[PDB]
Amino acid sequence: GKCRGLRTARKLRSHRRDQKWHDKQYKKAHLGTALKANPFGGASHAKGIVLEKVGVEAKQPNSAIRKCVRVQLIKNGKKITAFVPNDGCLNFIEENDEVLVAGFGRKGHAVGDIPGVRFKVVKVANVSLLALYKGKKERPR
Amino acid sequence: VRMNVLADALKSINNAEKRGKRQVLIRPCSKVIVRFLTVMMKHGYIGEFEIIDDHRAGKIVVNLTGRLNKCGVISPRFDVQLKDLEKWQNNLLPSRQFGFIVLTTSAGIMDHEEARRKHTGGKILGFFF
Amino acid sequence: GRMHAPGKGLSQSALPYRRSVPTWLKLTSDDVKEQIYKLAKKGLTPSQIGVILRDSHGVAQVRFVTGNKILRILKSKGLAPDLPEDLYHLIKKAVAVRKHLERNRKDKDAKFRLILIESRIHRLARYYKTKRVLPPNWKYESSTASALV
RNA sequence: GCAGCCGACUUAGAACUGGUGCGGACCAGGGGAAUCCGACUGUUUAAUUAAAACAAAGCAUCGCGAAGGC
RNA sequence: ACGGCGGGAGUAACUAUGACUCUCUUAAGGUAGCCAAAUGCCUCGUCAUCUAAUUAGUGACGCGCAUGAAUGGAUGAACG
RNA sequence: GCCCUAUCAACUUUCGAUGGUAGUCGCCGUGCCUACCAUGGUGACCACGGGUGACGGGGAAUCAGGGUUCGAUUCCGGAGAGGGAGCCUGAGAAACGGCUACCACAUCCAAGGAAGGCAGCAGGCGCGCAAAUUACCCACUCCCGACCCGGGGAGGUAGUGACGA
RNA sequence: CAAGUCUGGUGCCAGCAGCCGCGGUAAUUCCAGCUCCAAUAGCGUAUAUUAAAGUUGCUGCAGUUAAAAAGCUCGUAGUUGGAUCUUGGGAGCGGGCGGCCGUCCGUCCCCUGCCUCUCGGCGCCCCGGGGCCCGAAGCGUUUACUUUGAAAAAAUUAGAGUGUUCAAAGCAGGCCGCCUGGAUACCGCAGCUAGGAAUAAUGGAAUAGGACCGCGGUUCUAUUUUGUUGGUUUUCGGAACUGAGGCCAUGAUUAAGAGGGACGGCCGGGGGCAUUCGUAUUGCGCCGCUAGAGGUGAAAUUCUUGGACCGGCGCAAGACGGACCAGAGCGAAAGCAUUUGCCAAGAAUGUUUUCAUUAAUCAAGAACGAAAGUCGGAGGUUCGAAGACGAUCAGAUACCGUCGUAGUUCCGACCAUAAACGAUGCCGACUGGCGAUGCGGCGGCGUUAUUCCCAUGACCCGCCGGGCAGCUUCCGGGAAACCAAAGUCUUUGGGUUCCGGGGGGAGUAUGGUUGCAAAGCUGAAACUUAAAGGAAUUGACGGA
RNA sequence: AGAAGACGGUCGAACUUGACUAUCUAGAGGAAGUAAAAGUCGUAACAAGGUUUCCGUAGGUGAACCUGCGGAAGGAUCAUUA
RNA sequence: UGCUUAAGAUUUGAAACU
Ligand SMILES: [Mg+2]
Ligand SMILES: [Mg+2]
Ligand SMILES: [Mg+2]
Ligand SMILES: [Mg+2]
Ligand SMILES: [Mg+2]
Ligand SMILES: [Mg+2]
Ligand SMILES: [Mg+2]
Ligand SMILES: [Mg+2]
Ligand SMILES: [Mg+2]
Ligand SMILES: [Mg+2]
Ligand SMILES: [Mg+2]
Ligand SMILES: [Mg+2]
Ligand SMILES: [Mg+2]
Ligand SMILES: [Mg+2]
Ligand SMILES: [Mg+2]
Ligand SMILES: [Mg+2]
Ligand SMILES: [Mg+2]
Ligand SMILES: [Mg+2]
Ligand SMILES: [Mg+2]
Ligand SMILES: [Mg+2]
Ligand SMILES: [Mg+2]
Ligand SMILES: [Mg+2]
Ligand SMILES: [Mg+2]
Ligand SMILES: [Mg+2]
Ligand SMILES: [Mg+2]
Ligand SMILES: [Mg+2]
Ligand SMILES: [Mg+2]
Ligand SMILES: [Mg+2]
Ligand SMILES: [Mg+2]
Ligand SMILES: [Mg+2]
Ligand SMILES: [Mg+2]
Ligand SMILES: [Mg+2]
Ligand SMILES: [Mg+2]
Ligand SMILES: [Mg+2]
Ligand SMILES: [Mg+2]
Ligand SMILES: [Mg+2]
Ligand SMILES: [Mg+2]
Ligand SMILES: [Mg+2]
Ligand SMILES: [Mg+2]
Ligand SMILES: [Mg+2]
Ligand SMILES: [Mg+2]
Ligand SMILES: [Mg+2]
Ligand SMILES: [Mg+2]
Ligand SMILES: [Mg+2]
Ligand SMILES: [Mg+2]
Ligand SMILES: [Mg+2]
Ligand SMILES: [Mg+2]
Ligand SMILES: [Mg+2]
Repeated sequence: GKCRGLRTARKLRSHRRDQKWHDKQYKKAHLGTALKANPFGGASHAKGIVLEKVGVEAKQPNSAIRKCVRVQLIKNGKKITAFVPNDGCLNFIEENDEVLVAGFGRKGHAVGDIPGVRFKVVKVANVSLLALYKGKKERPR
Repeated sequence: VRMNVLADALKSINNAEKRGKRQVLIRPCSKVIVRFLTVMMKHGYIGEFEIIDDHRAGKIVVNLTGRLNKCGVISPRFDVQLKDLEKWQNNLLPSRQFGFIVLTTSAGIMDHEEARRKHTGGKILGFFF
Repeated sequence: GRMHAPGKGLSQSALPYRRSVPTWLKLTSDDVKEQIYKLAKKGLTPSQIGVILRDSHGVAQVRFVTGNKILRILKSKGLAPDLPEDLYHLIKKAVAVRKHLERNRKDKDAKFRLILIESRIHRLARYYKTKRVLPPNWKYESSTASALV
């Protein structure tokens, strides 16, 4: 503080009440248009419909082509690059299905080596992907 | 300019210790300051001082012993009830053994150990140890 | 700390501890009162009075010999002007400046000192409108202060 | 600061009454949203063309010191 | 001051209009800016809107048979 | 005695705004409303206007001391039964498991006409990342009535149940 | 961050990984075996969120160089404001410093007003008189602050009691008809009560309509009694109005190393208007002799026998004021140097003058603000954006060289931005020295001129104020360079203004607004990234 | 006692015609911006970076950038003699 | 006593007490 009087309360509180707005985690979470422009809209999962299978290069020291799925959502109608986590599990995804997308884990931020991919895939066609990968379950034919 | 004379005296009595002086002069004579020094004298932190009288804000010459670590002053002045004086001496003093928060009341200026005797609280002026 | 200047000067009088009177001053408390009724009736400011009185009469402070000070003495008879003298000389100054600006448009400095004299006027005149030596409808109007010479 | 005399026209505010009719005849501007050309006023093909044409203010070039320039 | 402002085919690291040029012969070789306009043959050019339905209108694209800078180019209240 | 915003700094007032007088209505006090006069009232100590993924309070989670965030949800108190206005009986309701009309949604018809309102318990449609049995009973706690004696999907007991402890 | 350099496959491919990081033919990190770990009927992965975060900072942050103090003063709200008014006396006990006082310390108790010579007098001492000591009835002209007292829905939480076989719960139950239990505490901000009077605000008498204390006048009203009862008059009082008086110790705190104001001699490139001088630069004129002169590293465009360049005499014009000029002065900052004159202003010092808190910092709203740039007018020496040209170069639309418009200068209207930098807000003090330099002042040996010397000038040695500075240092701090402040800071608080919260997107969009235009003041997000940046150390490197 | 019924006043939902808060569509493509192991033409910056750099302002140029007029040292000078 | 002197592909480093 810099002023230290006995009745200087509307100066202190109308100074902190302005300078809180220059925080980053207060401004993104609290009032503002981030909850407006969230593709999920302030929730932790979202269903979607696949429209295409594409791959993405990796950044520096690394040299590979990671695998991603262009998804259009139900509740808004926007478009998302997802991510296929495990090995070879692109060959179980056929066109025009439903996938259950979960956020990645750095709170909407680019991760690792992959340039600009926020969201990942958990379930495919109401069949859990760890079982479809392992073998406990089987795709409904 | 000078909004508090007691607050420019406890700093003028703070800067003579870290140098290592023996005697010092203060310019205004408050009746508050005089009741303050005669609070520190009863605990023997300093010697016996004296006041110099012109027909103005008189002066004071203080003799200093070597038991005075730091004399302070609180700004602004507050109100301290009996359930706050614990939370001031919790975090404004080194230990619970010594150190003396001093505060005026409607009964006079006294320390907190006495304010527990008289069951009284009032406005705070400072602290010394 | 000055008002409108960055100076920090220290130069003034210093009265000693000894208030009391000298011995060679045989003048009475009311003979000095006639010396003052003489001088102010002729016309002189209260400060120049206390200069003449310690240059041709040998008195240090008039408060120490009489009971009250100079203006308060004059005040109980009726010889004091209504506006005080320091306001009078800050109007005579703001007039001789507004005249110099009127004959000189390109004088930015006298343009700058005029605003500050105007502030020490509109700052005094509300000390006097609370000490109540003036009616609350006394106003330093700019272009008519020269009538109140 | 009051009395008495003469005297011109207007403006405002209420009340009543008529079959919703009242600027009762005459007199008396239809309007909005956009493009092209020209700045406007003004002028002309008297007797088929009055305009988007010429003019115009502004702007810019050229010759010439008198036996000379046009 | 009248007047003039074309050409040689591709250069990359997947379409590929095309980077950067290639390339230079007879005086330099269409910059800023505007458009199917009162100037654009192919022509009712293509796209969106105006309509139940629009060879006309309005907005955009430019490869302009043959747009363009005092032979004036782009501009914008009032007025007709 | 309250949340965000000055990219809202001037507002209200013959369309009652702020007051005086006499009345009308109404359970009573008042611009609540008429009739006549006066021109005033709030505001940088943040009025006015706008937002709110705002129902408020008792309280819950983490915490040295200070505090931040959450309180739709079993208790108290108010609001509302698709949206808005109107009124009867009655001590008490502008009531909706009571009536009269409009708008929107909607049923049976012999085509002349008739009737309706789950944000009551169950259960489906829908929207969704997202949430259970169209079961049994007045015995418990209590409420209603003309009343020891008849009723109550209020309520209780079971079924689903990896919220969690 | 607890735990395999075990074995077999792929070979920057497929893939793991929250972060650093692994994979290109022997991978402890990949797909699998074996083995190993942490939690265990539960465990991971998303999202919202609190602590950690003194990375939102009232307790408790930063602002010289890293993100950071408006270009500068003025200024209404606001916030904060110097010193000063009442000291005391006895009653008792515990106790030890000392030759029964005590010098006594500790601690409790007692010594506020009458409005009650009208409440109205409960007792109680005093000698029908009022009367003492003293329960209460009903004011005692204030807030702010502090303590007490009532009042505050349950549940919840914290908490005693109990052995549901323990436990989370629950309020029951324990003995041979009996005995109980079902507690307490806590409960801000305001309002009511009741005491407290340090601090912090605010009051009276100075045109004296002054505050009591009585004598005189004029208008008034209520009752009991002059028997019962009707005009009138008083007493007694309870309201105004009003004449001369007496009286108080009869009334104005001090004059800040806070501030305003007057006077006094001085100072300075401080500011405005007028006056004057100076070489030079270009140009022009007439003379004097002759083939080159400019100009670069080297040359050429350029000038020249109609006489250039140099030399002398003259003459016009418009700018600029060197050398004297320094870590010197002034000004709020930008800024200010020829002589002379006029108009008013201002610092510092001197002051035994004056008024007596008039002050400090400052939201909105205002004045000034170098250069360049704009619209007008005069004036156009020299330089000179744009431009043309000659070389250089692979190419130069650039540096180099000749010419050159707009401008550079003056008066008048605008615009308000700079590394406007000391890259360090303003007021306040405080805490070490050492030499200097500049104005005003205080003394002093002595030289120097005036000569006829006190006094004025020039040196020399000291003191004091404040003004730009400087060396030196273990005050002290700091990440360090470095600072008498960037110090008095975990031993954290003197007052008070503006502003920053990772980097970029971006001082952009939009919305307002001032401006003739150029542009300026307010001023976000979407997305995107794990580093960008400051100070010192070593090495290699330099056409240093 | 009173069934229908009407005069006008009141309360007034609802209907055709003007302004504000928040949300959306083709969206030109004109224009941007960022981000992607290896492209083209160049050399502005860091050493005196080979013309010392950097801010403010105007004008120009394929691109970085150039050139003027008053600043700053975050520079390669804490200094240059009577 | 100073003339010119443009350029150079993407990846690849880590330490314990007895
Ligand atoms: Mg603080
Ligand atoms: Mg990374
Ligand atoms: Mg001030
Ligand atoms: Mg058009
Ligand atoms: Mg015409
Ligand atoms: Mg004709
Ligand atoms: Mg005709
Ligand atoms: Mg073109
Ligand atoms: Mg059109
Ligand atoms: Mg053409
Ligand atoms: Mg032209
Ligand atoms: Mg409620
Ligand atoms: Mg805390
Ligand atoms: Mg918090
Ligand atoms: Mg209720
Ligand atoms: Mg009704
Ligand atoms: Mg109702
Ligand atoms: Mg029903
Ligand atoms: Mg319905
Ligand atoms: Mg409901
Ligand atoms: Mg029943
Ligand atoms: Mg029920
Ligand atoms: Mg179960
Ligand atoms: Mg781990
Ligand atoms: Mg958090
Ligand atoms: Mg920080
Ligand atoms: Mg910085
Ligand atoms: Mg600055
Ligand atoms: Mg600035
Ligand atoms: Mg309650
Ligand atoms: Mg006070
Ligand atoms: Mg000179
Ligand atoms: Mg401002
Ligand atoms: Mg000009
Ligand atoms: Mg030039
Ligand atoms: Mg060039
Ligand atoms: Mg100029
Ligand atoms: Mg100008
Ligand atoms: Mg400032
Ligand atoms: Mg940021
Ligand atoms: Mg960095
Ligand atoms: Mg390559
Ligand atoms: Mg460079
Ligand atoms: Mg250089
Ligand atoms: Mg350079
Ligand atoms: Mg250039
Ligand atoms: Mg140049
Ligand atoms: Mg530098």
